[PDB]
Amino acid sequence: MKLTLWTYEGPPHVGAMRVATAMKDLQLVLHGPQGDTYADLLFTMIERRNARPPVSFSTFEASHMGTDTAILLKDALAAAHARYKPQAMAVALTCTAELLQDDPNGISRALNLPVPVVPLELPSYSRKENYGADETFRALVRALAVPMERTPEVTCNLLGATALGFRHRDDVAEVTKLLATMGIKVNVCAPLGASPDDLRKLGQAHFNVLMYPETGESAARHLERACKQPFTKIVPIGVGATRDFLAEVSKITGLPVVTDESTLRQPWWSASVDSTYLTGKRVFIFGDGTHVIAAARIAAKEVGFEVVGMGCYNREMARPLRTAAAEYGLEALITDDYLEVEKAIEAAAPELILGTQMERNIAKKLGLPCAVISAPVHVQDFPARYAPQMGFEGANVLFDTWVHPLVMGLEEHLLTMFR
Amino acid sequence: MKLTLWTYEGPPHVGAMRVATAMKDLQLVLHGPQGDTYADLLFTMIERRNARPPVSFSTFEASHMGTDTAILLKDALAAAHARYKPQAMAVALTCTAELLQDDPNGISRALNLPVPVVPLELPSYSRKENYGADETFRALVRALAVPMERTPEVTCNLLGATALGFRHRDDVAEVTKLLATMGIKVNVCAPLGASPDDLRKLGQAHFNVLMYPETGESAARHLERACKQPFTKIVPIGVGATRDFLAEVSKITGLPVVTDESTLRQPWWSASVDSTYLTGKRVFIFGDGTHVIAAARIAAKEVGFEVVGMGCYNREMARPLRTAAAEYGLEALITDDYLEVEKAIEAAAPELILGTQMERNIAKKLGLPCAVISAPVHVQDFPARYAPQMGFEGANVLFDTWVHPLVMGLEEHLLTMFR
Amino acid sequence: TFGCTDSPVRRERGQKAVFCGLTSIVWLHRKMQDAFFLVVGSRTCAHLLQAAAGVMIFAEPRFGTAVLEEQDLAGLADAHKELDREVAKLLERRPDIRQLFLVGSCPSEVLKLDLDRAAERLSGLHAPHVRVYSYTGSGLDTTFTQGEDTCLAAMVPTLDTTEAAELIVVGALPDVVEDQCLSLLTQLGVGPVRMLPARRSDIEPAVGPNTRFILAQPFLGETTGALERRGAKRIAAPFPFGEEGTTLWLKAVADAYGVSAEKFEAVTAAPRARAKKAIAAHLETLTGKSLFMFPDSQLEIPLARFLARECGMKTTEIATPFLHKAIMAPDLALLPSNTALTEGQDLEAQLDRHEAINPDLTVCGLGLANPLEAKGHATKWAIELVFTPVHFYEQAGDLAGLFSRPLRRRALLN
Amino acid sequence: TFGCTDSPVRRERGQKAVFCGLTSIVWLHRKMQDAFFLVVGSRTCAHLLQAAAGVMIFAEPRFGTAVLEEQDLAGLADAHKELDREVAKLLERRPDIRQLFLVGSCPSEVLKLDLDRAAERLSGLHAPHVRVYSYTGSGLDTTFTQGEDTCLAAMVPTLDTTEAAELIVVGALPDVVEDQCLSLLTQLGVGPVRMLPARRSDIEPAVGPNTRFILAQPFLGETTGALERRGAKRIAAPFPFGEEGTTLWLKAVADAYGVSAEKFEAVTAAPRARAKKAIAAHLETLTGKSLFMFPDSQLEIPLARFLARECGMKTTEIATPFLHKAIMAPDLALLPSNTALTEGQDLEAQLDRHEAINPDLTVCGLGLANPLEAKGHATKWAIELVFTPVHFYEQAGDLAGLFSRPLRRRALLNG
Ligand code: PMR
Ligand code: PMR
Ligand code: SF4
Ligand code: SF4
Repeated sequence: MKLTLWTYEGPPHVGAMRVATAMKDLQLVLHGPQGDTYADLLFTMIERRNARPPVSFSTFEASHMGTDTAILLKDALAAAHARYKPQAMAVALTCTAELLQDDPNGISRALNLPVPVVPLELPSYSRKENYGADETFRALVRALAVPMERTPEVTCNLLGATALGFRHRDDVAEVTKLLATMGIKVNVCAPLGASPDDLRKLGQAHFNVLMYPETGESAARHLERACKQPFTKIVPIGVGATRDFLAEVSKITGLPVVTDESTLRQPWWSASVDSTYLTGKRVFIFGDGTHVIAAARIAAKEVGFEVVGMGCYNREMARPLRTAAAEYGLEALITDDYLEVEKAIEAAAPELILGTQMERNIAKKLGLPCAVISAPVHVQDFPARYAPQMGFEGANVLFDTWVHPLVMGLEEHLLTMFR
Repeated sequence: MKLTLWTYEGPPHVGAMRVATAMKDLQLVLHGPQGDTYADLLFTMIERRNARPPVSFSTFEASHMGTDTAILLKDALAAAHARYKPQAMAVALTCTAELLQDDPNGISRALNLPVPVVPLELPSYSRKENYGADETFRALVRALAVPMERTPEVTCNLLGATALGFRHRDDVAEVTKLLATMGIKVNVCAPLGASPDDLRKLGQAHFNVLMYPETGESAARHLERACKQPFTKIVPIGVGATRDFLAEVSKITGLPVVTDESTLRQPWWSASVDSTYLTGKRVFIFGDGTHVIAAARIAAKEVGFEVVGMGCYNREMARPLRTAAAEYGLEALITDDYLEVEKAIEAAAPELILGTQMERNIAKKLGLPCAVISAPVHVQDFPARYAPQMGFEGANVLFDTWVHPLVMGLEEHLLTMFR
Repeated sequence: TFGCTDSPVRRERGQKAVFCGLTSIVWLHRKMQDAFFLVVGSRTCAHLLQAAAGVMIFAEPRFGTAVLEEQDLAGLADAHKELDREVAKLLERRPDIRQLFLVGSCPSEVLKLDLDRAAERLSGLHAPHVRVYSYTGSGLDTTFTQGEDTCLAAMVPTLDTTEAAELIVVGALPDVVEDQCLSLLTQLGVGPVRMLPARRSDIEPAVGPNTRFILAQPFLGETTGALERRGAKRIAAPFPFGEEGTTLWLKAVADAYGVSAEKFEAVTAAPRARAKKAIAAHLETLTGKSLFMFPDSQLEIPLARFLARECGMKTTEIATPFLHKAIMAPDLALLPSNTALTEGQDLEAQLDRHEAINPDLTVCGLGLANPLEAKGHATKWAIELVFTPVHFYEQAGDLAGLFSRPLRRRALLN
Repeated sequence: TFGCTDSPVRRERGQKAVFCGLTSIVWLHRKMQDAFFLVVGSRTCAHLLQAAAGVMIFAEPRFGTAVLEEQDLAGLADAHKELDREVAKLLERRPDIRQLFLVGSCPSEVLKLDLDRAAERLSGLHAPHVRVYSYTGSGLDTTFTQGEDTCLAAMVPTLDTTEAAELIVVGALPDVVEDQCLSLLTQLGVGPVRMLPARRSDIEPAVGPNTRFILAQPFLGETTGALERRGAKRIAAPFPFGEEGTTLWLKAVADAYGVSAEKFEAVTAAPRARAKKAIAAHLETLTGKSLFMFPDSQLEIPLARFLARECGMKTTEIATPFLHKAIMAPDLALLPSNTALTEGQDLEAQLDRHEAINPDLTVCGLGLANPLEAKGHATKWAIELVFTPVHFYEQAGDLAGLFSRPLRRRALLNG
């Protein structure tokens, strides 16, 4: 037993939902009680979608336990296919359902549906939202992708982009722009946007862009085993990483690196005299693996901050983050306890915090200026305006975002001071 | 005499500077004291450019007055021209030179340069920055533009875009973008980005897009007189505006309206149930004519706010502003005294303020939510990221910006509300 | 024209978009001040509370989840011993707390964790300072507000004894609304009167064979049982929503206590006159409008009655997650006879009936609300009706306003 | 080899990128707490001040511009009547203010409103409670920090008469630095001492034939004049920037009042060696690097002296808007005798000289700063040097820090 207020990640199934909701013509049926449908509101409220998630629950309650749970799954499985005639379906267990006898497989086989039904193991008492997703996507890929003859045009797959993902929408748009600028085209973007049929096609793309390890790493690996498809090992966040990314994509494809930098304003912005007062600023960075590693490079190498703490809440990203932190002479802080984050910030008293929704609330409490770099996040961080993290327009957004909550050259040197 | 602390607008000659800095291969020479060069910093520091603005001062002072004031003007022009070898030039008066006998027109003409030297009439004691800009542009255009054969292909100009214009950069980008989708290529964009040889070829456009009345009105009007080019009377800030504008353009030209609405998100963001609590919110709108008029339509008819005050600081937009205010049952507040803006707000007791850097501060003093919609503006509102106010992306950015400073649903009903 | 007492009510199970009782914590912890709600559940339950609370989560609130681990899942004699360790640790670091609620979730219930007995041993272990109770808020048992029901019903058996002839107003209500009620009841000359739950553990109401009590919220079935079992008697009354609800509500207390004719009119007229006029402002966009409500809180029937009789709406289908026959009688009889009633829900079917009707305004859940907006139906998300003050006279203008706002907005974006 | 006392200084004029005296108001008014600065000028003047003050503007600052309308340029238009109706309207709502400065501008100088005589009239009408002065901060007369000079000088004749032998430390110095100075001189046994300007109107220092004053800021030409005019005698010092500079500065005063050498060493050694240690922090990044400064404030020569002798930089061209021979004498005699000295500036030509030198570090104004960065030259914007604590021992570390920063940022940005 573990006392909990805040939770950086949800249960694994919520992660399954992210993959399911990201997709079209896919039905996910979840075995669980009345009420676990609260997770629907994450999608219609925060990400703010125009339709019901393609997620349905068996909905067992007190007056229908025992051998009715068994029947109830069957019925939700049927009704979902009957009503939404979907290209494929996924079935999985809620944390409650994991304490029941009912076999996800054995039932879905005994229905013998005219479409694939992919069973998904989701250890609810050991794993979390990200694994939920990473695996749900894996199962789907392993179930639907086959070896194929290559495209005559040089093309690739975008892997890891999900529903309810931090800046996934615009990242996917900006990375596309980067590749088009190099004469490379997106074969299929998955999960986000893709259908079970889109997934059957994956094998024809020449390589893969692993956009987000925490939610795609497994499927990237599988597509390397299965269809000789190498994947990108550098996430294009920050000017430097984008250069490293395109250089990597070059070696994978033998293609010249052609870039459009006519709108890349970050280098000059930070280079300019207005920014000299940024050199030295002690920054504490926390979030998931990916966004934290990336931020720490932009902070030190691109803006001139000094990084005085790095952490992430996802254990599956622990060694990458500990490797990276070493480069800046810090102990990485692998935790999912906001009080340990709170304690560590306090300790190494930063002048800026880059974090998640929580971190910005710890920052309020402390009166420290702070900007958000990573999931989990509130509804204002699913903006209507274009706002990637990735690539060149991301690097601009990143600059504006981080510099914002500070106090500029003069006043330092203020409205209080002058007050 | 008028006790002045805050001034919404610089002197006219700074407007001239805005028009000269906007352009390339044009030199502006101001007849002025040693010390008025402080206005350079506006460009190098707010706009943060990589070059000294194409403006230079005669730089008279204590030890060199009388018959020498005229001499200094001459060399200022001589050096300017000899050095940068501009295509064309301007000569003008600072407020302090406006009290001298010296003749910009006669001195320019006795000097007799291999290029045109356009004098500018800028009354410093009646008119302000905006006039300065508008007139300097008019003067230049009147002296360079000559009627021509039309483009074989359907083209137009973009008039009014200057240096140090609030979001001029990304507006130009965004309007070009939507005119492109309609099959209209942009001929000359001016002043922004354009040399005087570009001005020389305005005449070959089919029509003009009058982007900012404050800084284009007069040159649009001359090009209607001289080149028979109609100019647009609708400024595409917001969805309704953009739609009307596009249909205005359609009428002017015969081409069908073709919109790419694929990233247009604001209508739905605004539609969603997260936005319902925005209904009836009392908003006070202030800034320059164009943005105030534009903002109030977005506020009333697109967001569902209730406009409770409207005004501007530029007498030159008083007629358009009054027309609009009455459409909301309001009387326009025309003033340039920040103190009289503050009384209006205090009296109108609004829930949100849409204004200027001055209003950002009144708002904070008063403990009121606030967003900036119009020049004058700090450095933060010259951002790295794509930040238009015009067109479809503008409408996204605007939406994002405006709802930012407000409490959300949950809190409103329910931090020290709990503390 | 008016009367639904003999209406057949469609009882209907199936797929269900509803909240578990757990959610009740999100507002209960606000009213109950020296209380603490520890859910024994999975990460899922922690997640719900965390999302539901919203920004409240950052306000160091008086609730948490003791989330289960692999080790806890199997073997029930160690599950109990480990829990007590969690509690002792928690209790020793928050001495400001006098009331601890072990709230039961699905996973706690499937693991057959006897939390009623865990509460039991913990009270004895932590007296006199801290009394610990137990109640279910799980998906398998509760829908949204029923969490408050089971909570309070848990406190009842252990309340103090008294021969006093006290009045108890049952249901947690915002502190603004609460005082209005108290003042109007003192004004009518009825006392002493206590709320349940009281704001603090030391000032809780007492029960006896002479206590009358009255519900302020319709979803209070199990709590009534609990009270009647200790020998208190309910005053039946329609629910204090709108000029009419509140009057009829207060009228029942008057008549049960023997307040005179003139004495009622005198105290009631002015506050009424006022409310009727605040409601007028809205009649404008509301009258004639068709209404439909998805099942959520059990507030649907009284609110529907109110919307039809005071804001002149026409009702279509009013759905409730659970319809307690006797508690709802006063309201049911005032509902427009045309109304169609449903208990429970089948989501796919109810959505089909919804479309077929095509109603002007739909009350419904947040996971349901946006998808409906996109399909061109104006909607009023139900969950507000619990956090906003709504009961009694002053708020009756605001109550109507809650339903006029979304309609005035759709008109306004056209 | 040290000693630039012989070096020929380049006298130069033409296009000039500098601020007018008016901008002194932005820092000056913070220090004089019950003074008000009414600049009688144009909208330009108000615009400058708005831009200069930046965010200070939003904090009801104790300055304003009385701005010339059209009707004011007329040949019947009343100077005395118009201005006075404006100052009485001001003092009505600001009863707190006890000193009023009528700052002269270019516009008010070309029309030549007798602001000096306006100060008299108004002093008459408004005594005892409030007293008013007149000085010029016009572009025709002043460059940037010369506005502190004209201001302080305008007060000197007004100052109370005394026969005491008190020390006047002259310079608007940030309050923290001022306390430090005040303490070190108390510790040294010299005193009592007082600052011009004082924090408030009624604690200004008195002046007489026995008053000795020492300059804390290098741009106090007129104030030296008016003070010497009252019979006070100056103390010759290099300026108290750096451990060395501050020691010399203190030593000048110590000698003047005859402080036993041991007592000097006791007071000095302790925070002397401390400051010196806090400079070695910035040494590696600074030593050997070539320095160029553009004219801004007259603080160039002594900072250039501090950067060479303590931070190990090499001078190239050090340019100043005004070179006061007798006041800079102590510092010039400590400058690397290789240095090119410029008084004034002709912008285009000095930029041509800059490119050709291609120095490591460049001290310049903000209208010049960014254009130079894109040319590839590392730059340090001067304006900081008046707004930061920079004098005396304690801030000596911080002073070197100001110049090492842009060099460290450059390195750590393009490794
Ligand atoms: C004369 C016009 C002008 C403008 C447009 C700015 C902008 C500006 N001034 Mg400023 N500054 C101007 C002048 C002055 N500044 C002055 C002061 C000053 C300081 C101390 C500082 C500053 C700064 C700025 C800045 C940077 C943005 C900011 O600090 O808000 C702008 C745009 C800021 C900085 O980072 O400099 C690099 C800073 O620390 N200014 C002073 C001294 C009286 C003057 C005359
Ligand atoms: C557990 C799912 C969930 C999610 C994702 C949201 C999001 C959200 N809920 Mg919330 N909300 C959830 C549940 C709940 N909300 C609750 C409360 C609530 C209110 C009163 C309000 C609200 C709102 C929101 C919002 C809008 C952000 C905001 O709070 O301003 C999100 C994203 C907000 C709104 O705009 O409703 C339309 C609002 O006024 N929530 C409650 C009461 C116990 C629950 C269980
Ligand atoms: S109590 Fe049941 S319905 Fe509620 S969060 Fe826990 S598992 Fe889900
Ligand atoms: S230099 Fe002269 S004209 Fe320019 S702002 Fe200063 S005082 Fe006014």
